[PDB]
Amino acid sequence: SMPFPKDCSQAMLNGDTTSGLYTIYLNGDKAQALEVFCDMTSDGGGWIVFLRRKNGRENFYQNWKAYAAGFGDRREEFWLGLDNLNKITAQGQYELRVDLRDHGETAFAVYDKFSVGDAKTRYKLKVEGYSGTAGDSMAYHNGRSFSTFDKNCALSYKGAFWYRNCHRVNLMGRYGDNNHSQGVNWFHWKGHEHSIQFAEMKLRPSNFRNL
Ligand SMILES: O=C(COc1ccc(F)cc1)n1cccc1
Repeated sequence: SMPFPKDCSQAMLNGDTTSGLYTIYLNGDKAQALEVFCDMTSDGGGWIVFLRRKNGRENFYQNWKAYAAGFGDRREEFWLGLDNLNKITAQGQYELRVDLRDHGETAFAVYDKFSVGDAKTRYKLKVEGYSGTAGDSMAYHNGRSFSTFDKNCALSYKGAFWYRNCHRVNLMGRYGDNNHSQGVNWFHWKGHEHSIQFAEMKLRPSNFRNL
C-alpha cells in the first residue's frame, strides 16, 4: 500500500507479515532501492536486520570499505553496511533490537534511540534508552566511531565494531571462538570467554510500538 516503503515497518504495514527479503527505498526515493531482510515476527515485526551470526560460514574480519558497503548473504550471515545504516537512521527516530540465542537460551536488548553518523563521523554510534534481558552492553560503546583493522582493537580481536578499549559487545567477532574477547560476545549476558551461537541486530522506527 506504501509504494516506496523507507524501512521494514512501512513494508509490514503493507500487510507483508512473512520474514524475508523486501525492497526499501531510502528517504522514500524510488532511485534509492535497497534489498533488506525484514524480521516480521520478533516483538511486533517491521525490523530491518543489519547483522546476522548463526554458523560461522561468513568472514567478518573485513576492511573499512567492506563495513561501509556491506557484505554476505542477507538470508544467512551478513552485515548490511554502515552507509545504509547512516541513511536509514537519518530518516527518523529508530530503535535498535539485538536478539541473542546460545544453546537454547535467549536474551534481547532494545535501545529506544539508535543512530549511525555519516563517514565524516566515522559512522559514530548513538545508543540510548536500554531495556531487556541481555544486559546493557552497548552503553560502553555509546558515542564511539566504527573501527576496522585498516582504520588496535579490530586487529587484536580480529573483528570490527564501535570499539573503545576494547569491547563489551563483539557481535562481528570470530565465530565459535571462546578465547577471551575473540568471539561473538555480549559481555553482560555470557562474558568474554563464551562465543554466542546466534546474534541479530535490527532496527525500526522507535514510534512503531504505538503507530
Ligand atoms: O557489497 C554490496 C552488496 O553486498 C552486500 C551484501 C550483503 C549486504 F547485506 C549488504 C551488501 N554492495 C556494495 C555496493 C552496493 C551493494
